[PDB]
Amino acid sequence: SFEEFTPLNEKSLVDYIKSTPALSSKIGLVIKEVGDGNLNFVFIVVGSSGSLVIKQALPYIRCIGESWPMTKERAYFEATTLRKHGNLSPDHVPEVYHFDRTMALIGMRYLEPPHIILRKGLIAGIEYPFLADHMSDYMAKTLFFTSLLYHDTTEHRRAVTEFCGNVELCRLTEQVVFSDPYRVSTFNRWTSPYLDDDAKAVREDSALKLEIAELKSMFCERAQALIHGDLHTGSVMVTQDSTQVIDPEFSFYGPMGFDIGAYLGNLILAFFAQDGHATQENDRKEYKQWILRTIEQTWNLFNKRFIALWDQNKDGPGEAYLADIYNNTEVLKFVQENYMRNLLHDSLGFGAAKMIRRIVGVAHVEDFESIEEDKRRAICERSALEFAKMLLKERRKFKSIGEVVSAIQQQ
Amino acid sequence: FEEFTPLNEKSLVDYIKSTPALSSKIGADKSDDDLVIKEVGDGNLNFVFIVVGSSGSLVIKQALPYIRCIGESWPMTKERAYFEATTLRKHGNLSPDHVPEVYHFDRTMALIGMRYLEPPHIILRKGLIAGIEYPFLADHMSDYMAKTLFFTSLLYHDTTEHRRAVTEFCGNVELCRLTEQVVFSDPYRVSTFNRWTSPYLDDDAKAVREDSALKLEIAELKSMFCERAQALIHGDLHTGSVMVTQDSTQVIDPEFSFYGPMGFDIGAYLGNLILAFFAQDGHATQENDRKEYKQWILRTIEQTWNLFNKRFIALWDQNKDGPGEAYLADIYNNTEVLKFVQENYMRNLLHDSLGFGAAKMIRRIVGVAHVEDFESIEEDKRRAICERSALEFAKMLLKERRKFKSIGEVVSAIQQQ
Ligand SMILES: Nc1ncnc2c1ncn2[C@@H]1O[C@H](COP(=O)(O)OP(=O)(O)O)[C@@H](O)[C@H]1O
Ligand SMILES: Nc1ncnc2c1ncn2[C@@H]1O[C@H](COP(=O)(O)OP(=O)(O)O)[C@@H](O)[C@H]1O
Ligand SMILES: CSC[C@H]1O[C@H](O)[C@H](O)[C@@H]1O
Ligand SMILES: CSC[C@H]1O[C@H](O)[C@H](O)[C@@H]1O
Ligand SMILES: [Cl-]
Ligand SMILES: [Cl-]
Ligand SMILES: [Mg+2]
Ligand SMILES: [Mg+2]
Ligand SMILES: [Mg+2]
Ligand SMILES: [Mg+2]
Ligand SMILES: [Mg+2]
Repeated sequence: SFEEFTPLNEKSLVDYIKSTPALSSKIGLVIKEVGDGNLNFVFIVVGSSGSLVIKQALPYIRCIGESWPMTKERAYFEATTLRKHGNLSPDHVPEVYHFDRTMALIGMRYLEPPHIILRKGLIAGIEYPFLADHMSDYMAKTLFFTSLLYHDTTEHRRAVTEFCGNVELCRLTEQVVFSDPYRVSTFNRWTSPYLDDDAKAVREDSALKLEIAELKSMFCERAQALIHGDLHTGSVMVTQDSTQVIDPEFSFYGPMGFDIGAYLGNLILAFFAQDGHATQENDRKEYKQWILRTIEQTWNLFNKRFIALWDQNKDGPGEAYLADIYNNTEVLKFVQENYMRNLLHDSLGFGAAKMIRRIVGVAHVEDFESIEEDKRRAICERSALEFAKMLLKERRKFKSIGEVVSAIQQQ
Repeated sequence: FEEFTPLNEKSLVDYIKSTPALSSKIGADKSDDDLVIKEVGDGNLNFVFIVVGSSGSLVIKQALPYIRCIGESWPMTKERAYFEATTLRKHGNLSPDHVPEVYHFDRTMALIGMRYLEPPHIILRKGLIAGIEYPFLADHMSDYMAKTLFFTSLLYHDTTEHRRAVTEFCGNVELCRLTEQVVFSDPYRVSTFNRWTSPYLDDDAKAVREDSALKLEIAELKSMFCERAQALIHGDLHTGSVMVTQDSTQVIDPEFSFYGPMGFDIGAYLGNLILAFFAQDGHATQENDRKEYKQWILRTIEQTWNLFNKRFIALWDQNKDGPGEAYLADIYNNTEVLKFVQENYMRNLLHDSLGFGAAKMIRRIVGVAHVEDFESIEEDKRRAICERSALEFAKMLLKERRKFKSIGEVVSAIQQQ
C-alpha cells in the first residue's frame, strides 16, 4: 500500500511490508498492534529472518478520535529526530530502518522483551541501576550538540526553518500543557469530587498563571535545541542494562528545560504515586528514596556531562560563547555556572507545569490512574499538585537539585 | 534587466523607463524631460538614488553582494533587499504614517523603488547633532514601536502564523550573522575590525574585553538575539534609520529585519538617543552650550518609553479577545490578573531594551561602525572624553539594568554620569 496515504491494519501491513524491500529484507508473519500511547498506531512484526516495529500516524489523535485532527506529517519529524538524536546517542535510541512520508510510516528496531515502558517499572517498584547514567548521557548529548554551543547560527537557522513544520503538535502542547489546566475546559478531568477545590485553585492562582505564561512564551519563541518534546517516563523503555528513548514526534527547536523538566517531573510524579502502591510486603519507603537518588543523580550527572561537552568543544564550531571572548578558565566557568543555574530553573518550571497538567488536564499518567481507590489516589495527587504549584512559583530560589529533593521530602 | 546588474546615475534612467511602476510616478513615460538622478547613500550597506522627474520624485535603493562601507572583501547576500521590501510593506501596513510607501520591488535587481522623503526631511541623527528639537518625535516613535512590535508578536499572531513568519525570516541569516559579530562579539575581544579614538580610549577598550560580568550579560543577550522569535523587528533601529521634519517622522532601512527580541529595536533607538546626549558637550559652543538641548533629549527618552509602555498595553487590552494566544482571555480572565501579567511583561521588556541599548552604545564606541554624533567632533581628545562618559554609562547599564524600575530612573542615572 504505497502511492497515497492508506491507514494500515494487521493484514494490509503484510502487503505493504512485502512491497517494501527496506522492511521485508529486515524480517525476511505475526503482527500485533500494541500502541498504548495517546496518538499513534504501533505494530510488532515477526518475522522469519527477524523482527521490527511499524509506527503509523493517522490524521487525528488516536485517544480522542476523529474530532481532534492532527497532521500525519508528525511522523516525518519523529523519524528525523529518531535519526538525529540516534546519531548523537546510538546506545539510547532505536535504529530507524525505513521511513515512508506518504504513508506517515516508520519502520524501526523492535525493543525486545524484557524491555518495558519505564513508567510501568516505576509503578512496579523496580530499580534501574543505569538509568541516571543513561538518561543524563542522552540528554547531555542531544541537547548540547543541537544547541548554539555547537551549531553555528547558519545551520541553527536552517534547522529551525525545518522544525517550524511541526507546528500542529506544538499547538497541541501549547493547549494541553500551557493553557487548559488554568481555565475551564471540557477536556480537563481530575479525581472528583476529591480534587474539585484543587482544580479551581489552579485556575484562580494569579502567580501560577504569570509563571505558566512566561514558560509558554519560552516554548513558543526560544529555539534553544532540538528537543524530544514529550520526554516523560512513558517515552523511555528499559531493562536492567538498556535504556531507550522513543516517540520524539513532538520534537522541534525549543527550550532545553522542556525535555529535562518532562523527564524529572515524571520521576517526581512517580515519587508521589508510591504511597498509593504501598502494600504490607512493600511499603515503597526504600523505593521512594531510590527515586529521589535517581532524580539527584540524573541532574548532577547531566550538569557534569553537559559542561564536559562544552569544555571539549569550547574552541568551535559553536558561536554562543566565542573562545576569544570567554578566554580563560575563570570567565568560562563563571558563564557556565550561570547557564546551568538558569537551565535548572527552566527545567523545574517546565517539570512543575507537566506535573500540573497530568493532574487536572486531559491526559493523565498511569502512576496515579492505576491506584484503584479514588480517595487514596486523590491524596497522592494533591501532594504532587501542591508540590508542583510551589515549584512553578518558587523554582528560582533553588540553588541545587539537592534542595529540590529536600523540598519533595518536606511535602 | 533579466540578470542582476549594479546601477549608476546613467543606467538607472534606462531602468526607470523600462519600469511602468517607476516611470509613471515621475513623468518619464510621457515627457522627454531629462531625469535628475543623484546617488546619495550615506549608510553602511547600500546605494540610494534620488530621482526627480517633471511630475514627481522617488528613491531607488539597490543592494550589491557586499557591504558598501567595507567593499568586496565583505560579501553580503543581495537577498537582504527582499527582506527590506517585505518589512517596509509589513511595518508600513501597521504604521503607514511612519514608514515610506513602497512603489516597486525587483528581486533580480535587488532593487526597491519607494517614496522620497522630501526636504526638509533629514536623518534624525543629523538633527540631534544640529541641536534641533522635534516636538512630535516621542508621540510618533512610541506609536511606531508599539504598532510594529505588538502586531507581529504572539500577543496578536496565533502560533501557526508566527511559525510561518519565522520560517520566512530565517532566510535573512547573513545579516543576522553580521549583527551577531559586530554587536555581540567583536567589542569583547581583540578584532582587526575594532577601532576607537586612540590612544585616549586604549585603556577603556581593554577594560571592555576584560570585564567578566559584562561578558556574561552580552552572552545572554546574544543568545536571546539568536534564539528568541518575539516579533518582527526592524533590526537596525538607530537614529540614522529615522528621517524627520518638525511634523513628520519616518522609519527607513529595515533590511536587517527578522523574528527577534523586541528589546533590540527599542534599545537600538533609545540607546542612540543616549549616545546623542553624551555627544552634545562635544558640539557645544560659547553661543549654544547645548545644556537646554541635552534636557530635551532626556525628556524625549522618558516620553518615548512611557508612551510606548501605555500604548503597547492599550493594543494588548484592545486585542485581548483577538487571535493572539500568548495570554488567552479565559485564563487571564479579569482586569486585575491581566494588568498583573502585563506589568511584569513590560518590566522585563524595559530590562531587555536597556540591555540591547547598552550593547549598541558599547559597539559604536569600540567597534567597526561608529556614529556621526562622536565622529563629527573634530578634536580627538575632546571626542574621547564624551565617548568615555557614554561607554562608562553603557557598561553600568548593561550590567545593572535589572535594578531600574522606570525610564525616569535611567534618565536620573544619565544625569548622575
Ligand atoms: N521500538 C519499539 N520497541 C518496542 N516497543 C515499542 C517500540 N515503539 C513503541 N513501542 C510500544 O508502543 C507503545 C506506544 O509507542 P509510542 O511511540 O509511545 O506511541 P504514541 O506516539 O502513540 O505515544 C509504547 O508504550 C511501547 O509499548
Ligand atoms: N526614502 C528616502 N527618502 C529620502 N532619503 C532617503 C530615503 N531612503 C534613504 N534615504 C537617504 O539614503 C541614506 C542611506 O539610506 P539607508 O536606507 O539608510 O541605506 P543603508 O542601508 O546603506 O544604511 C539615508 O541616510 C538618507 O539620506
Ligand atoms: C490530548 S493530549 C495528548 C498527550 O499525549 C502525548 O503523548 C502528549 O504528551 C500529549 O500531551
Ligand atoms: C560592518 S557593520 C555595518 C553596520 O551598518 C548597518 O546599518 C548595521 O548597523 C551594521 O552593524
Ligand atoms: Cl508529561
Ligand atoms: Cl546602533
Ligand atoms: Mg508515547
Ligand atoms: Mg507520541
Ligand atoms: Mg541606513
Ligand atoms: Mg593608562
Ligand atoms: Mg541599511
